[PDB]
Amino acid sequence: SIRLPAHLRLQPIYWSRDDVAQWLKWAENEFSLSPIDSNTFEMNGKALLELTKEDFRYRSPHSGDELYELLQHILKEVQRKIMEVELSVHGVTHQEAQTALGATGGDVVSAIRNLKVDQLFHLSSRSRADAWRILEHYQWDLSAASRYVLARP
Ligand SMILES: [K+]
Ligand SMILES: [K+]
Ligand SMILES: [K+]
Repeated sequence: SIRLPAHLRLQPIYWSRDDVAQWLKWAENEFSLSPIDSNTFEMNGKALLELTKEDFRYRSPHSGDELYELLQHILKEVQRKIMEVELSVHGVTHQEAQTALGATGGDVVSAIRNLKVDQLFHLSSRSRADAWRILEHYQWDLSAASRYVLARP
């Protein structure tokens, strides 16, 4: 897992102007890239994600290729995590999965557990800690947890 800064934990599409610049500085220092000028790539995430490798190489001819590849690795990891959330919580939309990941700082395990607890919380009509405790006892089997709750409506 790419050790992105918590400041840049958000998905690239959600990056702001200041965020993209933070990613450039984090990238040039973490991977010893050639110094990249903030004046270049002065844009938000949506624009950065619309730059081809040629475009990248236009802004920075000595680091554009590496920066483009790093953006691809980040994007592939995001899509993998979203898929992981979807495999464990059937019915979650692509948007609900990325929202749940945003709410746990990109931690897939935590996002899955939050989504499962949110489903059970409505049945339990009790505390979040109560829903969380029940689910964890049943090893996050929502159907087993639900049956336990349903016997004690
Ligand atoms: K791009
Ligand atoms: K219990
Ligand atoms: K009860």
